Amino acid sequence: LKPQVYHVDAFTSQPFRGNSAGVVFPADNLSEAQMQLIARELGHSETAFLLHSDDSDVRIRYFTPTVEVPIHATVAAHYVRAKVLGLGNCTIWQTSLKHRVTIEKHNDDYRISLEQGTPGFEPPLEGETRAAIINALHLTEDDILPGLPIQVATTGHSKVMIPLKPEVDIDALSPDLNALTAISKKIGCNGFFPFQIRPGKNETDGRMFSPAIGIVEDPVTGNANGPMGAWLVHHNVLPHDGNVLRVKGHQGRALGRDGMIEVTVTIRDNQPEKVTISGTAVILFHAEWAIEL
Amino acid sequence: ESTSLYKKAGLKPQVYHVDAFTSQPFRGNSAGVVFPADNLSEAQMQLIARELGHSETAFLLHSDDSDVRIRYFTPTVEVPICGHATVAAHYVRAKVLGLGNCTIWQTSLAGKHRVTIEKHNDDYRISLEQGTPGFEPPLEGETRAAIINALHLTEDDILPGLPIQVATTGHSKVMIPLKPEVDIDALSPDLNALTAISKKIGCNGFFPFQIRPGKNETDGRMFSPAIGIVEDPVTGNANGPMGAWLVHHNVLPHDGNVLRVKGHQGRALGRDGMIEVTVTIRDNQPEKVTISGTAVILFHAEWAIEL
Repeated sequence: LKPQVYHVDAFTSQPFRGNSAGVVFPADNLSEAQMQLIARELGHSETAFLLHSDDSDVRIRYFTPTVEVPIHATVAAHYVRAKVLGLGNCTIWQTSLKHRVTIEKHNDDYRISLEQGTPGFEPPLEGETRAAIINALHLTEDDILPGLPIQVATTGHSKVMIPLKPEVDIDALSPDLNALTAISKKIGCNGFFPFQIRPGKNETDGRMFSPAIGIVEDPVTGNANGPMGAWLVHHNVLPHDGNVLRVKGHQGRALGRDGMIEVTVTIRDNQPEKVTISGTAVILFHAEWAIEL
Repeated sequence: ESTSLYKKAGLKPQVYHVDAFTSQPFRGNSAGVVFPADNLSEAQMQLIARELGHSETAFLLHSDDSDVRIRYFTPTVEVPICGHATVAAHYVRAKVLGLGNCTIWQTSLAGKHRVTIEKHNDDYRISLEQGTPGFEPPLEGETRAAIINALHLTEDDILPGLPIQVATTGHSKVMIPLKPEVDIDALSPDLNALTAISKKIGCNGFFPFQIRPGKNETDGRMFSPAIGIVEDPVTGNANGPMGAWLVHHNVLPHDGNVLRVKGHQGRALGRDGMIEVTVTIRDNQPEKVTISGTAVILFHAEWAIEL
């Protein structure tokens, strides 16, 4: 009933791993300035504030330490909400600046599934742009998965797909961040997602670099892994039954912030129609605010 | 007569989120405090400090040769001791243990420090003794001009008859005395030029400040881009030396025994804070520097995970 603050690691079961987020609940009597102040104070890359909706179950506003942003803190918010309310195996609808969410409960723990936006792809990056991206990661053409493009994919917040051979030491990558930033201005995408596929498995390991927006590396990124799953279907990279492809995306190992996202792609005529991402989380602690508001 | 540590603080570690050098939430200088922290391993402390994301988190331990032992960690490494985190730490402990007015001893990697606790109307003020005051020779010539140019000021903005000068009580800072007419909040330094100057002079922090007319009070800003911190909200390590420097240059009036200065810092950052600097004086030179501050606990809780 009183404002509480939750410190949550999203897309993991292990404390101190995953992608940390704040959740403040309930946030009904906070102004935009108060929410911005709290987000700055907690210092997570994102803090979620959960409120009452008159046409849904929940409205959520997300703030970085400096500015409001859109719909990992989503998984955190709904995990917290499920735990506090004692939610069951149900469907929830989110309004925020109408998004379908599913909650599953196994063993007194929760998994949260978010349906993403329409999959889409931009024309492949070829020639000098391709070579510029490869050189910025300090790789060569021989490091790239043969016959496949470097290419922006999206389910609502676009990312550059960079398909690497399994032989590549993805954890040793240390990109030229200024060069990535210069490329971002030419291609209209701020996030770069090198990833590789585990041999014989519908599983991947990736890293998401986004220096153009001040985030050098994001530990676990739903908006990268979702489009990667769509992309794998679109370029027929992983075997599937033509109906559903499930990929377990791993991210964050080099940061000591290992996380996991399950990506489920619905398939029609061998093209990705819909993408859902799912993950769990762990609450490290929660408290009532000891101060007024 | 026991503090009854585990009765009052509990048997399980709690995290406290504290703003130091202020009584206003969301202002001052934030620090994590973990209390009690006994039996947490070093690896766990480093992970918790990374997780909380403050500039420092302090871990309060039982001590065999003092009232309390404190370990300090940034997000990446253990450090010997930290001013604002020391204030946060002792504020938490005083309030949780229900302490009155006392003088106690703490132990850390930096040795044995005396700490004074004052209680007035259920609130607390913490006082810490800093290291030996010293000064390096004033910066003149190219160096003075380049510091001034890097703040986008001119010679006309510097307080007449006073040097730009490195002062220290343990962690040195460049004192840059400004006229009261200077709009300190609008300063936007050329950060690359400051870093280059830091390399040349062997000092990683710059402290432009001004004196409020007719008062023993100052407003300052601490820029330290050479060590990756562009601006620190409230810095005991700048304000303490400032106090000593004011005595050494006989800038403010005093009774020949003590100078008390209320230092203000962090307004431009939206993180206003206040440090009271007490300088003991002998023959018009600074002998001893003490800083004092309060704090506010935003929230606290036991961990939901097993540690």
